[PDB]
Amino acid sequence: TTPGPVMLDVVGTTLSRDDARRLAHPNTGGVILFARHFQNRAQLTALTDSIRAVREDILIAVDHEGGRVQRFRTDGFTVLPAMRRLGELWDRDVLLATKVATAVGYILAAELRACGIDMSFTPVLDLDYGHSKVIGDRAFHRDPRVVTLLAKSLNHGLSLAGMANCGKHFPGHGFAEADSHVALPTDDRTLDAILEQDVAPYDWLGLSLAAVIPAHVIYTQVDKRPAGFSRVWLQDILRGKLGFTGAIFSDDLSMEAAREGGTLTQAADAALAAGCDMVLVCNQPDAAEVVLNGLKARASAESVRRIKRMRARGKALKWDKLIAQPEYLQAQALLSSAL
Ligand SMILES: CC(=O)N[C@H]1CNC[C@H](O)[C@@H](O)[C@@H]1O
Repeated sequence: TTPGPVMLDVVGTTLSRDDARRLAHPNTGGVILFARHFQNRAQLTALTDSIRAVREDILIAVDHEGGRVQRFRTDGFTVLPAMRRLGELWDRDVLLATKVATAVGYILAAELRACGIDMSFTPVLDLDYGHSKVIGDRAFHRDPRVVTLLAKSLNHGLSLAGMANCGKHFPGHGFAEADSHVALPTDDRTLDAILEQDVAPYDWLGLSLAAVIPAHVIYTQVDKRPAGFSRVWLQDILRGKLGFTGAIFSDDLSMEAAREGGTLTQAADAALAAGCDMVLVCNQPDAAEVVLNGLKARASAESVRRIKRMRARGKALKWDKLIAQPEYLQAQALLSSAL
């Protein structure tokens, strides 16, 4: 089988029949995991094994950014710094910050792969304007050039463990005031101002950028539709102007900002019509199931190529080997000392 366009979640720490029904649905492409899905490493590994036993082509992801966004923080998962801490380190020693960024990405990726997870929805490329509380310390730095090179260094670390990446929230959640979880944010700048600064890391990363999540933010001088529902942002700018060929994942359609798109099924249709390859529907698996069964038909072949490319590459070390690996051990020591 081949992956569908919907990324949803499972009900708990072990798979239920309802989960297995949803996982088997042709429109399912992925699972996103949250803190409630984690008791310990052994339980998590068994959960991801069982998910792949139902659907072998499934993508498994998690939000592991560090700082305030890190779902697994116990039983041996390394608590990672907020990305803002890396920008602060850069302001003292640029080269060391890049070295530390790579170590963070390697630890991050290697620990997740040891538990059977394909990817993390990282890095945040939002610029640290200071305007956005929802982003806040999740942003690397104010300067798009600095964001770019730190994110690139992080992504390199991810790649060393065979893990891809996902830049977010395109074209930038950093300038807008409001929190898209609970309201619909706006950004009234010109297209050109947005392109010159907030979009610049997406453009400069080139092949070091594997995927994008777009913001549920309305950029009122560019398009009346939030970015994740906007063909202007997703096709004209991202695919067109930037020539990006990686996967586009919608931000979570359960977020309040996304009700600007309609019922869940209507919003999903709109995100995919706009240019998302996958849509996230989090924290309401039965509503996700209505989406799975109601989605309007579309061409998906181009999307499927991109989705398959998000699967982790090559073999991962299990925990019992990772814990003795000098590279892993070295990275741990560097993170400890440098911050
Ligand atoms: C704007 C914002 O913080 N969105 C987050 C929440 N929605 C879906 C995922 O959990 C995560 O990757 C997103 O970054």
